[PDB]
Amino acid sequence: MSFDDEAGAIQWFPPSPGYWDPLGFVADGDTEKFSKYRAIEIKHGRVAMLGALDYFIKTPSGWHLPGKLGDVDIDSIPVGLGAIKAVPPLGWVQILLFASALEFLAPQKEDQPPGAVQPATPSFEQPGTLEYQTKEINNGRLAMIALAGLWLGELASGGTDPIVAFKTWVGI
Amino acid sequence: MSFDDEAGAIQWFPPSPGYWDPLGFVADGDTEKFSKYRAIEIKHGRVAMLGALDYFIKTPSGWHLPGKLGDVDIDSIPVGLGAIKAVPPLGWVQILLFASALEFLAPQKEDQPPGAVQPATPSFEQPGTLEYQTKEINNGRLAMIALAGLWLGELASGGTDPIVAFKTWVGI
Amino acid sequence: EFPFDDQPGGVKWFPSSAPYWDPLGFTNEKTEDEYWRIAHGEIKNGRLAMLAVTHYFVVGSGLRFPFKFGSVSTADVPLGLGAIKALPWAVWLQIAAFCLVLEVLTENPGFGERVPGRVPGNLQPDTPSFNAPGDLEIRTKELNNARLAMISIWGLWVGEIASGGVDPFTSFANWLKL
Amino acid sequence: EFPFDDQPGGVKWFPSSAPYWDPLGFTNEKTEDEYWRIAHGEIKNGRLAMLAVTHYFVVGSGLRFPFKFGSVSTADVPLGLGAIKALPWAVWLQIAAFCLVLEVLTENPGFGERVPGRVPGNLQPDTPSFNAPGDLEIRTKELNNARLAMISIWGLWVGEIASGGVDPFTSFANWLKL
Ligand SMILES: CC(/C=C/C=C(C)/C=C/[C@@]12O[C@]1(C)C[C@@H](O)CC2(C)C)=C\C=C\C=C(C)\C=C\C=C(C)\C=C\[C@@]12O[C@]1(C)C[C@@H](O)CC2(C)C
Repeated sequence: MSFDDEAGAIQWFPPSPGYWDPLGFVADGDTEKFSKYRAIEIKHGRVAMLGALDYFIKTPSGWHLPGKLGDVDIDSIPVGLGAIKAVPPLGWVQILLFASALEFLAPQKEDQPPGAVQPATPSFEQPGTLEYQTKEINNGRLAMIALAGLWLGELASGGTDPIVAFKTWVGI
Repeated sequence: MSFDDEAGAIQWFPPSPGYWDPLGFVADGDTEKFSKYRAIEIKHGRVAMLGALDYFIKTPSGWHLPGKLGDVDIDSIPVGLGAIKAVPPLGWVQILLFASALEFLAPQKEDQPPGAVQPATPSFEQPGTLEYQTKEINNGRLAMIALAGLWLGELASGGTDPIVAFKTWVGI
Repeated sequence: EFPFDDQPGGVKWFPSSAPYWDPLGFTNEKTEDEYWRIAHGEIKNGRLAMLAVTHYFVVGSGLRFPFKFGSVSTADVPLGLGAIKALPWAVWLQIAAFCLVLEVLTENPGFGERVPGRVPGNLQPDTPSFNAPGDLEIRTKELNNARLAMISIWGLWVGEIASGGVDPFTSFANWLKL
Repeated sequence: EFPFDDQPGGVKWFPSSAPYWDPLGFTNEKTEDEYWRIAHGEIKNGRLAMLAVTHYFVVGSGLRFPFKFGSVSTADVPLGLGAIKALPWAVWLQIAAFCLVLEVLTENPGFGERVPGRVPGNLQPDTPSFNAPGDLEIRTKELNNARLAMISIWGLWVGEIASGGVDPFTSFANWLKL
């Protein structure tokens, strides 16, 4: 149960516990359930970081790849969930196959720390300092929350652009 | 000649001497001529700091005391050397008398460090840390240069407002 | 015995009066930590009030930064309570967030309670540039100015409402027939 | 012997070639400190060129900060050498002053010369956040990108003059018939 010194452990206040887990998911201190949960959290955060980069490289700048994606206009592909059906099914299949191949080629080994899935090479540092592990986990949490709130909020507003909605909300 | 560790000692470059004195005014290391020179520099810098505050509390804000200064309109008193004749001679005499009384009441004692002329009291720290002594000397040097360049430059430009002249010079 | 007579802020009205003012006995039977927290809260409330009244003094003199918060400029933000709704809520949120950041950086051990070796109100992180503690006289001066500011900010608020929105300095001049 | 074969940046054209390229023998009979300063200068020139070409890439993609330097906005500052006179001289002076501040903060011992224990180009102040030295491979990658940037910034300059002011990317597309 030595989760106070783990990466991404948030102590809200000085009297607060060393980490945050109000539902007691790792209250026993399994040290193996926690490793699985941290691998899951890291993977979710990295996927969401890539998704947020996709969202914020497109709007409000309007940038997109020129041309067509298999008889489909790229400028006709929206930003957000509306692009799920706009993108051709074959393109989604290819992207899913690429991600599946990445998972197969770079799986999680029990000897390596959770999230250290990149194959070992001198160029790529692993597992990094605890400061950088915490930074990765925190930016991943932010991207996770951000994409959840993009999806829930694009449906609620009827499809408003997230940048336009934020500008209206904060008056800029 | 231990002037490398004195306050306001500027080493331009790592290979440069510890302090700056190209004319060799304290090259012998009198330690008494240097103290007199530092008292002079400190007094000049503090007077110039007050003068710069006067200059920059008036322009471009336009602030001045309301009313008249002995049958002379305060709004008719310019900013700069043109105020030397605009201000009544009696007012200048009173200001000079105030400064002379300050000098008489707070002279430089040989037991105290140079510039430590304020009478001893628990409220007023003396002589301050070397960091604050250096800060005082540096801001005083800046105010000294600034008022010299205000006077030489108000005559050269024919009386242009210093803020207006600077804005024209840099383009703002 | 007056246990808190060694703390700054004690006002002695008369030579025969108590060393500090406490008619309702708010400090009776209070330990060192309880009075420490009360004094800490006094200093924080007073510093906040001093900053607020300084805002009133600076803006009421006509001075304003050339800031443009979205579609609202500083010239469209009234002096007084009317700035609560006129200023965009995002600016208010960011100011509150800055205050929270300062609280995090200055109350990390204490969380508003006593930190051993630190007097109440000594919140600036230790550094040679900032002569932090000071003597009792300067601490009492800060406390008295803070109390004056707390009185004055509420005098501004209740008094802007009573006057119906009259400028505080204009109202002061009118009441004094200046 | 090749005394500087343990330094990054050595390009080996052929398996039978010298470990690093120096046809004119600029490194012959040079001590450790002399080559150290030469490599330090190479790294600084290359980093400056990388920043310059990154400016060209960012501005040429249409991206611009909403900055207003006096009466001149970023949309009125041309991409290329024409920005030398179009941008106000005060902005140029402030950029040079920022570079001088960085030089003061990073060359305080060395003044551009060797500092014991530091490889050439290791100018970032030591901190756990910044993994400063790196291995020889990443250092060679930085050096090669820097050399490419030094070639490319001069290709931009000489080539904007030759084309008569044609946009570098438009000129590149036209020359490639894109
Ligand atoms: C610049 C200056 C001195 C500069 C000296 C320098 C650089 C010396 C350099 C060197 O010696 C060293 C260090 C070491 C040597 O080896 C080499 C040299 C090179 C020799 C002093 C200014 C000193 C400047 C001073 C004291 C200024 C005082 C200003 C006052 C009183 C202003 C008053 C008013 O402006 C108001 C406020 C309002 C207006 O309306 C009316 C008036 C009256 C105009």
